[PDB]
Amino acid sequence: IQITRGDSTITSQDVANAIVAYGVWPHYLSSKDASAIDKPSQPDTSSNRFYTLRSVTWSSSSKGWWWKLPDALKDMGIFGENMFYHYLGRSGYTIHVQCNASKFHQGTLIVALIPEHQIASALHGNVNVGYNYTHPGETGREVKAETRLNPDLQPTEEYWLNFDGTLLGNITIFPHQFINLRSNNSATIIAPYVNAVPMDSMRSHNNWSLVIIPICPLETSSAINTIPITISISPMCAEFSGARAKRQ
Amino acid sequence: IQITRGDSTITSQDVANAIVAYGVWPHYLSSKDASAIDKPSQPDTSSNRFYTLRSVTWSSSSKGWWWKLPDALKDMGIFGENMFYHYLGRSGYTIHVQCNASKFHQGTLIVALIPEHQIASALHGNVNVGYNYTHPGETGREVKAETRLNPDLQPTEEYWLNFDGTLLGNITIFPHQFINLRSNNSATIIAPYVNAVPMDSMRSHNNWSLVIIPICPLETSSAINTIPITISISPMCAEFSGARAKRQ
Amino acid sequence: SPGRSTSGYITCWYQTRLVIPPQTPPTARLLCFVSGCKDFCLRMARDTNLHLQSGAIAQ
Amino acid sequence: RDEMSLESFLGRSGCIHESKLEVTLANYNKENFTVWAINLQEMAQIRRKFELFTYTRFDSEITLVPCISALSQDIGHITMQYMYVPPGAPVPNSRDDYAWQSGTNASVFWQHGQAYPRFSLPFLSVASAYYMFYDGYDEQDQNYGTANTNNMGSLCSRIVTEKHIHKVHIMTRIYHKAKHVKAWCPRPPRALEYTRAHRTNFKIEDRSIQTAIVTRPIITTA
Amino acid sequence: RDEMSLESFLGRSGCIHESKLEVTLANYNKENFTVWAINLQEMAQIRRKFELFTYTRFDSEITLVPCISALSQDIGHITMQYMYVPPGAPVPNSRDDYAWQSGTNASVFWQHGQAYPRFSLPFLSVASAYYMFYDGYDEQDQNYGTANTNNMGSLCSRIVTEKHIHKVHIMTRIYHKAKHVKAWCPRPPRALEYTRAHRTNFKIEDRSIQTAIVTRPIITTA
Repeated sequence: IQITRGDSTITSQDVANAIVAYGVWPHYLSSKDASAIDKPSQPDTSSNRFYTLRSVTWSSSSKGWWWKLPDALKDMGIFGENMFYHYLGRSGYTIHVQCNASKFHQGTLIVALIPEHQIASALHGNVNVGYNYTHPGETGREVKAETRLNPDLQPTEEYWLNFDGTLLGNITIFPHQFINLRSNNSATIIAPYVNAVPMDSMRSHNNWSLVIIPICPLETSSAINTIPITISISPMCAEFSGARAKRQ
Repeated sequence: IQITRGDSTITSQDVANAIVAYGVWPHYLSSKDASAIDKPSQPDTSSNRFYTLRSVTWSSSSKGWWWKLPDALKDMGIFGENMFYHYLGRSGYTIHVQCNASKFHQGTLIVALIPEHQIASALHGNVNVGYNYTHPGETGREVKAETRLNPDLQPTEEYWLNFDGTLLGNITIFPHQFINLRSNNSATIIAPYVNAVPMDSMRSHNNWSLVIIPICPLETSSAINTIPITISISPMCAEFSGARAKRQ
Repeated sequence: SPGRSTSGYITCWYQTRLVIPPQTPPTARLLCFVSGCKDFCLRMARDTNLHLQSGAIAQ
Repeated sequence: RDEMSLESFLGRSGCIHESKLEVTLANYNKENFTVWAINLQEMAQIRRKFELFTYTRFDSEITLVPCISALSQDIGHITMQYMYVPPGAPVPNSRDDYAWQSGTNASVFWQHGQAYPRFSLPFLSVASAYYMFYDGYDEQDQNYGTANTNNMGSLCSRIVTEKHIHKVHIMTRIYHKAKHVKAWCPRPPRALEYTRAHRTNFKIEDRSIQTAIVTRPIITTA
Repeated sequence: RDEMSLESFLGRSGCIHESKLEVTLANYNKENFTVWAINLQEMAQIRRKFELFTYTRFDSEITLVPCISALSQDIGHITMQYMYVPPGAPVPNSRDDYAWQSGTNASVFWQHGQAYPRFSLPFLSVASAYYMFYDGYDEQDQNYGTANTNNMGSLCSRIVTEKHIHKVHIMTRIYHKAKHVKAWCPRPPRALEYTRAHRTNFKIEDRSIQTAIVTRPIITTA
């Protein structure tokens, strides 16, 4: 089947065998939890549609990829603008990861959505991760062997340590889904807003972090020996506050 | 009193002794008149607020001023963007003209809202008015004696001929209001959309044209011998169609 | 009559390329159809310009 | 007030166009046919009347008054063909163009001694009214003032007979009549001479602006 | 959608045939009469329209527009006789053939200054419809394509007057109009020039096949 949401519509979503992060469905901020007493209203279905990032290439040597939300969507039409022209904001998402392969391809991905995924820096000593590298945008972050710049600002490349000192394989404690090519070829996660406060500065704080690690290497005898992984994200109950003048 | 509409609020509007152009109140396009059968809906109170242009200076030698709608608001936040990122659009307005003076000032203005105000070119021969000059933006068009460029593109300066070959003084056939300093100091006109079609290309066609001619010269003995004329325009039932991607 | 600034566009893009197993044609074709809907309608008949007859039509 | 109704004011018939056609011997086709883009703005009197409103809508009644004049050599019997080409349809450009026999166009044949031809046209625009004024521009941002939706088609005429042609002159007065009239947004009356079609231009070269206002020596004496 | 009805699309009148007759002095009979086998396939525009369907059925309305031209020597008054010969009936082959006075045929007399002649014809075929196309053959297994049941008769014309004949030219435009139209089995529109009547042949000598499809340099740019 196909999930048409807004002016966007993604085919191949099918049935609803997706995971709902922590069992809580994305909801609008209730007045009881609200920060400034209550706001008259915040109903806007304008930012609620599907933004499909460029498909990443999964090769026989791919070690992993990760994106951070809301960061990844900072440049996605309405949502992007909204979060740029507002001081505070909160949002849930419906991440949809799917890859095209055949019955002659084999491989497995772990698609996990990690809350407050605080990355660890690459080097030893008194170093820390720099702003630019945890905010790669929709491009995401690919695990590479090549040497990079402001090295002491760079985050770790140890994917098997979840990029934060924990063991991959325990990463299943977070809302996730496995993508076993011979069984399924897509996964879906519906996550609500998660933070210790009602809303926040989307610019400085990334609530969720989408991680994708190939637990079982991709193998195939096809001419081109790589397949694409397509990611579609859709904001859920997005709300904003402290709007500022735009086009100024 | 004060009319607070949106995040904007203008004081001194007072009672409702304003004029309602052609007796028709601004309304949303009814499905019966609609062009493409009917559209599910078009409810958006976001562009409905007050945009206050810079105050123009009324001196003892001022001959007149005119603005064109929607042109004047092409750069006014939401409304401006909306009309820039949509192919078609229609809108009514609530023009609010008011000037600050004292009981020691005397003068009179004719504030008229003219539909399809087709201007006449300044020169003789086979000339015509150029796009740039009928689209001055929020700056408006002031009657000047100074010589300008692309002269054969320039519109006429004959304010007493309504800028189109008719006699000022017959200009009262259009929705208008007089501003006799010793009586009132403001005027208000609520005009609905006027055209031979449901919607149009706001970029190429200016429905209304706001004209302001001093029928009785401004006179006073004050130090500074000039007063300001403040104009506040508010879209009414603005609707748009054929939306395009922005920030691209 | 066709307009450019008054006309829409239909664009087709690769979200991903063609994925295929071994021993399979590396390329595949795509077809495109078009028809009007229920609301489609025409008015004020004229002569088609898609057919210009400048021949004998000898019997 | 019945005579002050729009129907009475604009619904009267007037000569909107004079069409002259002369037999030319050099080439059979030549430019014997005559083509005229229907326009009610060509006659100042008629124009000023309609320009009293911003938008107007109405049906039309065209009546044709053919005036044949034979310099010499008889040629008394000639058949005339008047054709109406709808907006957007291709207009003829030769006396034997295919347009003359097309069925999408409307034609009326008139041979002298016959009642004057006459036919009706419905409201032609793609908009809901004709624009008497237009504070807008072209798609190219040029030719501001004129409106494309206002097109009303063309009136064409050709001499149908063949060789009996002995250099005779044909005058065809075209009378138009607005029926079932409707108007919107009255405007002040035109106060100056017109100088261009589809433009409110009024400035004339080396001539002072002249209004209908007559000046008097002193305001205390009527 | 009323204007998109068959009645609106095919029911419009068009000139299906031009008929010229010239006074010849040598022999009184000569070939002064003109005979034309009614056929709506002679005009490409009209043909393509009907060929949009496989079978069609309809009644007809023939209107005649006579155009007399006198080179010289007056001869102003002449009487014309237009005759319709039904399918299967013998056609005239002399200006004084008996056919001209037969009562099974239909004739209409026209003298200049008279209203244009006009008459109606019912559905003529022996079949239930006219064939726009025919994937069949003759009884002799030849002339495949054309259908004999499709015959519609002939339009004939002769100058009736006698000696007042001073070598004058007669042009008779024949207008036909399909009434109460019915059509079956729509087909794709004709994409090439016609080359033969009653044949879908399209290949022209020493010329490349040219369609209405306009080519562009690259498909990524509209």
